[PDB]
Formats: sequence, structure tokens, C-alpha cells
Amino acid sequence: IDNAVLPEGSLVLVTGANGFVASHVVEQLLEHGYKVRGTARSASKLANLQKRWDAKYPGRFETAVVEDMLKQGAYDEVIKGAAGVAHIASVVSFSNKYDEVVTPAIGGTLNALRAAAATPSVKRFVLTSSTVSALIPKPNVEGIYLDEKSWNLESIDKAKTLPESDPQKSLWVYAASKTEAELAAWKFMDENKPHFTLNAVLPNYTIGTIFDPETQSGSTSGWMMSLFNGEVSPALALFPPTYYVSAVDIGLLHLGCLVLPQIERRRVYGTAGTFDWNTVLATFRKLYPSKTFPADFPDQGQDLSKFDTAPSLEILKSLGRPGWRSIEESIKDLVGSETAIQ
Amino acid sequence: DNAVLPEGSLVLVTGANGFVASHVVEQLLEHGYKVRGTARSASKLANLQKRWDAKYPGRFETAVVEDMLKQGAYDEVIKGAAGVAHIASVVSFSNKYDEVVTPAIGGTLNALRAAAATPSVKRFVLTSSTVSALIPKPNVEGIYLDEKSWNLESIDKAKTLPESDPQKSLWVYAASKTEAELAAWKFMDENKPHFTLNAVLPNYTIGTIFDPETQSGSTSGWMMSLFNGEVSPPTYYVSAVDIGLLHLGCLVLPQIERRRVYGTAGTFDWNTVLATFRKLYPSKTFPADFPDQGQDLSKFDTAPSLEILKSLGRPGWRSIEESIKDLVGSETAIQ
Repeated sequence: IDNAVLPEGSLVLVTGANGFVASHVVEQLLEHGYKVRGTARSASKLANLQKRWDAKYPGRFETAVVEDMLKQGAYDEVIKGAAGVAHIASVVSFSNKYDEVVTPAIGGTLNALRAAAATPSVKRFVLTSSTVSALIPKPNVEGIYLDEKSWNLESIDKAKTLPESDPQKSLWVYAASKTEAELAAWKFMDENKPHFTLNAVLPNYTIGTIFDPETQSGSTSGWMMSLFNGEVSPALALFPPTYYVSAVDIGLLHLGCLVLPQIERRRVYGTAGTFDWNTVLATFRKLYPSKTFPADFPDQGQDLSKFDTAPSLEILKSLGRPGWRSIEESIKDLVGSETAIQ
Repeated sequence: DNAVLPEGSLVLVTGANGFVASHVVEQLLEHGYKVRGTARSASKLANLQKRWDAKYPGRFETAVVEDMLKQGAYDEVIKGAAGVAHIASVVSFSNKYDEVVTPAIGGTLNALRAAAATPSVKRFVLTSSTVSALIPKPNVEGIYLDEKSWNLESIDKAKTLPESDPQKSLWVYAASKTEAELAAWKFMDENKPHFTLNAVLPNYTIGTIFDPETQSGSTSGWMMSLFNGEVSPPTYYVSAVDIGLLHLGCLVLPQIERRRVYGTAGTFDWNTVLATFRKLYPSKTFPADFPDQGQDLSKFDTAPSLEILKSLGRPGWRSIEESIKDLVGSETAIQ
């Protein structure tokens, strides 16, 4: 990558590297000649992915264990030698209680940022936020344009007082946690003025290959894979139409945020195009004509929102892509195509 | 395609001046049908007659029916009609159960008798309500409404509730709608007439008010009063255009016979409405959010409704923001 701010062969720390989106960030870093150190709560969580990257990119990926993401000093050992950091602000919804979900998301982000501020070698930091830090997808709402100034401020209070019976409450709690974490990151940058530059990537609904299905199935692509296999969730039919984005493209967006000189203090939207479950089902049926699939879902309406994707397309162009990968190609990355083996 | 009423046929719409009825009329006229619309006086239809004379020239005609109950009331106006849409409206000039419920049944039975004596009438659609199935109550699990659900409870409740009960008028309205729809289905079974009956059961209808001077005593009229800052259970909304489409499908679609068709698009409360008002009119000031009304946990069997909408060219229910926009518009800075 010409004029890269992180030299070729530099080491990037990717937190939560076992996660589905994170594993695509790692893969695109490795694909472009960078070394990666990936953290997980236990070595077992990375063993399969470690096996894949040792085969695919020998000697370029290393597992690092961070048992407590919140503990002070948690990243102080693993960050040493890193020229960049990719922190994925993951949300653990083991509970309905706002404080149990939102606070660890902020706390993990601040901990990673503190570690970077104490490491002079770190030059770039990329935070994985979400489009929910701008808005919750709402079908058939006109006049929604999201840009780098759009913030989901409402989600913070809304997530606190929604009825438990509301089918969308978990989505709102996830939105509050992503919003609060991204806000905390930008506030950290302004208050502490650290030596590194921060960028945020805001993926929407990421569709792509699941490298290790046994552990990565609790992901956007994992849910789509369960649908492919004939599973239907009641929350599935109440999910709003939204934007998809290819998992490779999301990995590229993080790579550009880490290495490209023209990308500083940006919020980069991962929003390729709109979709609903019936477009997914139609693509399943074309890719596997012999397979039986669930029936079409009742109409969920249409997403009329639009996103300012100018820095995203700039990054994609700088990294050699004509534009967004198509949903049909993205879905094919996930489920493959029907083959008659002879 | 395959409409059971020929294209260009005449439909009699009773009470055509009413808000819901006027949307039934508009959707019939929009689809190339002729409409004869009745009202208690010509004055109640003059404004609507002017609008439909402009929008659909020569396709709407006013007919005066002073007494909806009197025998023979529809004998002239029904002649030549291939369909009848009777809106079972409820006149709440009184709290007395007998004074409210009895005319609702009597008008329905009179319309049905007129259709039974007119061979040209092939389809009859009755405007009932979701209150003929249930009265909305917040935070009740396991409520599923289907075409067998009947609000039998409302009949006794409406007669003996205390006057101080804030819900008493709603229960009397529920009893009138239930008793009228029951009477219609019982008429079909006892008299076995030549035409087919369908019922549309709207919930809270939201849409454009064609004639504000006369149509404001409606669900949409109440919302417009809130929009204008007046404050005078959570339930399902439905777009007024969708309700008109549901009546049209009940009148012309071959796949729809002896059905109770729910107009129930999605749940809402007044604070959802106020939020939509504030977004549509950022400069305008509106009433404060209401105290928590609870949540509507009921679900409706909307299978024939969605079949009708699909057959008439729609992807599904019209959205609440689109429906509220139909009613109040959006803020404009005129240059």
C-alpha cells in the first residue's frame, strides 16, 4: 500500500480476534503482509483460527490471551511491539440490565485506548463501532441521511426504559452500548490528546465467510447461516430491513483506517446496499435450486435511509477495489453454491 | 383480474360522508367503479361530492336516506348495484345501551334486506371493528384474534358498567359493533340470500381527512385534534387507504368469501404519534408525552387482509409514519 502509515510487515494488535468480524480484519491484515497479534479470553477460542492462519499465512499470526478485558493493564503486555491497534467493541448481551451490557463495552474500549497511549510505537487505532451508533434501522422513514456527525443519542435513554416485552429492546441495548463506547473513544482522544490517530469503522449487517463455524455462529453471518440451514427465529421476522456489507469489505475498511494517510479522525460506514430476509431467501434459492428453504417472511417494509459512504469508497479505491462487493457475491461467500460432485 | 363484480359496476356505499366510508368510496372510484353514496342529508355530502366530481368526474352520485331503519329506504338507491358497502356506524348521542345498539343492528339488517331483494347485488361488505373481537387491554399475554373471536363479553359489560367508568362509552361501542356483526352473519345463515357477505374489522384508522368540517368525529379527527394541541388503551393502527383497499377486495376478489378481515397493521400509542408529529414538524410545539399506557400484546390473524393487499398491488401494510403523514402532512417553508 503506497504511502502506508504503518510500514509493510508491521504488527497490528487485534482484540477479540476470535470474533467473526474481527477475524476478517485479521485476515485482510495478513493478506496485505502485516503481522497480527490477536487476543481472546482463552487460547481455546483462537485455536481453530490459529490453525487456519498458520496454514494460510505461516508465521504471521500469534495468539495472545487477555482473560479480563476490563482489568487495568490488561493490554500492556500484548500491545508491546504493535504499530497499530484494532479494537472491536463487542457487546455481550448475557443480561437485560443496561449497566451489565453498556459499561463493559465502554470499559474495554477505554482500556485498549489507554494501552495505546502508553505505547509510543502505536500510530493508528481503529475502533469497530456500528451503524447503530448513528441510528437503529427503522423501515419506511423518509429523510434519513447519516453522515459522520450522526449520533444515536436517543438509544441511551430508550434502551434504559423500554418494556421487556418490546421485541427490539435487545437491539436498543446493543445500540446504546455501541454508541456509548464510540462516544467514549472520541472523548478520550480530545481529553488526553494521545500520540496516535483514531478512526472508527461502523459496519451494518456483515455477510461473508465464517472461518470457524463452531465459535463464530453468534454473528450476523451466523444468523444468516442458520436461516440457510432452515432455522427461523421469531425475532428474525421482526428484524428491520437494513444495509448489508461484505465481510471482506469490512476487513478492508479497517485496513485502510489503519494504514492510509488520507484517513484520519473519520467514521467510516460499512453500508453497501439495502436488503431484507426475502432477498436473502431468493439468493439462497438461486444458489441451491435443489435445496428446500423456509418460506418468504411477511413484509418488514423498506429501508429508505442513506449513508455518507465517501470515505468508505475512498478506502476501497485506495486498496484496489472498484466499489462494494455485491450482496449476491457476499452471500455466496457465506453459503457457497450447489455442486454435483462426480 | 377475475373480479366477481364487472369492471365499471355500481356499488352502493351507505353513510358515504363518514371518514372511513369516504375512503371506501375513494378506493372504489380509483379502481374504475361507479359509486352511489348515501347520507342523512345532501349537505353532509356536498363537499365530498365536489371533491369526487373534480377527481373522478361523473362516477359518484349523492343519494339521500333520512331514515336508515325504515323499510324500503334503499329500494331506489340500490337498483342496479352489483355490490353494497354498509358501514355499521354507531351514534353516541346517548349512554343508554338500547338507544345505541339497536339502530346499529337495525341499519345493518335493513341494508342486508335491501341487498337480498336485489338480484343484481352479488357482494356485500359490512364495516365492523376489531372491538367485535376484543376491547384493547394493555399487557395481556396469549391473546390471538382470529375469525372465530367474538367480543361476547361487551354485551353484558356495556349494559351494567358504572357511568363513572372512563371506558363505558367504548364498551357500548363494542357492544353495538358486536351485536351488528353477529346479526349480519345470523341473517346470512337464516335467510341464505343470493349474495356473499364479507366483513372488514378496522382498528384505529389513520389517514387523510377529505372533509374536515364533517369528518373530524373519527379516529383520524381525534389525532388531528392532538396534532393541533388539544388533549381531550394502546392498540393497532391501520392506514385509511389500506382500509379502503380491504373493502374493495371484499367486494371484488374471488378468493374472499364469508371472511372477517382485520385492519390491524401494527401497534402504537399516543407517544408514538407525538414522536412522529415532532419529526414531521420540527418547528411546531406539541403536547407533552402521555403517561405510560402499557403495551398491546395481542396478535391478529391478518392472513386474508394481506392476501387482499397483495392482490390489489401492495407489498403489505402502509407504515404508521406514512399514515400519519397522510393525515397531518409535513412541515414546509414556503418561499
